[PDB]
Amino acid sequence: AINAARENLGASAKNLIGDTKNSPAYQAVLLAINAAVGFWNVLGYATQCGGNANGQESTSSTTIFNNEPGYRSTSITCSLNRYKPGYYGPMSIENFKKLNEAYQILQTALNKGLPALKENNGTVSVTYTYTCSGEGNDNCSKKATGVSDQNGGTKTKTQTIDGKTVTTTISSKVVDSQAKGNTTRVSYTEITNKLDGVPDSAQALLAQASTLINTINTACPYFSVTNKSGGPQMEPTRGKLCGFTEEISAIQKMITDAQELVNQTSVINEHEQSFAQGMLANASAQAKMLNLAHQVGQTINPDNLTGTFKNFVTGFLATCNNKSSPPGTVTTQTFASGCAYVEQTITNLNNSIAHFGTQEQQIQQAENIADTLVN
Amino acid sequence: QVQLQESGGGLVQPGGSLRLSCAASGSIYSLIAMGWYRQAPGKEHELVATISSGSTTYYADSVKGRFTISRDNAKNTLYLQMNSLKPEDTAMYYCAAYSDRLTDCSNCEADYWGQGTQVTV
Repeated sequence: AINAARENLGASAKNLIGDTKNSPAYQAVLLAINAAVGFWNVLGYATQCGGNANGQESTSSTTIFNNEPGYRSTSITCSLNRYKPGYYGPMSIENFKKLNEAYQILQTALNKGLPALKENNGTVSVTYTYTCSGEGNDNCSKKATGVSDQNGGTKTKTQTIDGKTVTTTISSKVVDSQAKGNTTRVSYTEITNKLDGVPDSAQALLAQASTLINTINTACPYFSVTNKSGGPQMEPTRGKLCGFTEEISAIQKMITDAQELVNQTSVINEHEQSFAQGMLANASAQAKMLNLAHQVGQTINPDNLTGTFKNFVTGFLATCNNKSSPPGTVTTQTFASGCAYVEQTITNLNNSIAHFGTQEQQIQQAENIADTLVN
Repeated sequence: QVQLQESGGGLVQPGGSLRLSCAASGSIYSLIAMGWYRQAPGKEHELVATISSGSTTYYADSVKGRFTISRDNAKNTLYLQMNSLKPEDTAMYYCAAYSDRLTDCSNCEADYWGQGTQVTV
């Protein structure tokens, strides 16, 4: 029976770290990431931003980031002029890039598939473009970009993401206002980035989620939103992004919990099934992953929530306004909606737990047998 | 978040007229007012005229009487009819707008701007 409880722990470790659809742990990690991505999708469009490379006022700089959830648009336009970036002001281009890099990694990797928690070496390619226009816009220039000839230049660097080496290609292309194809009859510069080999693992995407929500909180720019004529309303319609203190806290807390959940994965790996220690460490780990998963579910669950934050979840974050679109998907109508499968993931997380009851008792059983043995 | 693009600038005779245009796009819901600045190569920039969501207009003494501000809400377009032009009107005219961040501030300057269009009289 000591050995039956070990086959049981082996079996349930596999259900937790090898499986996905039916892993509480997996769904909890997904829910934390999607909640973060969903947050930006909801408010990104309402956020002001502009300035030059050094976060100063610019009087002419318009900088546009593609595959971003903007107002009636697949780009976010950072074109606020004459006031310097800062707290309760426009987000700076420095910050917006940090946020945009993270957003692009998350949407591409979610699009591709988060692997199971044990699967830890997977990678993904991420490509993303932004433009600069306006005399005085240094946001696409050598200084900010690394590329010698702004006019067609291309640099290949290595950078490190989650302690892994990522080969980055940057290229720069000016499109003259006279150019055949340029309808916006304004000169602009287009910067493409390709990140070859980005980590696509539960852990890494959680760091990206972390950087996303925490670049927002810290930069704390001004926003103003527009309500739809029907359906849930957001009031007040104007303020500072870090003023969403409850949403941000909960999202922070689910990322932390999911991170704590990933650490328990190695304890399990380090003790596949005197040995009593390992049995205990493995069993306790499994119990902790289930405790943290239920907790991630409870945090964002509409039945535990109340006015205002409840409203933000049920009416905005857990929805998609895209027209009727897989996980990574940005349209002219993503804005003011999460479009990150938050309704569905909350569901699946709570269901994987419903269907994890026998495993919860087998894990609990082995906990005692193991603890007993240890003493 | 808002983008503004002017047109209609050109060469004009003293006495004549021009209508300037501005196509606005983006977060138009967030604007509390729109308007026109100008700057001559030598001079300071000058606020020419404004129009504030109630259809309430301001004009600089210097253009008051000669120039009309006006919008077409349906096509998201801002106009500036300029009559009886004098050579002292030669300048870059900029389309501009004020976001709702500027609500309580009466003398803040517009936080969105076009790339300007040239009017030489």
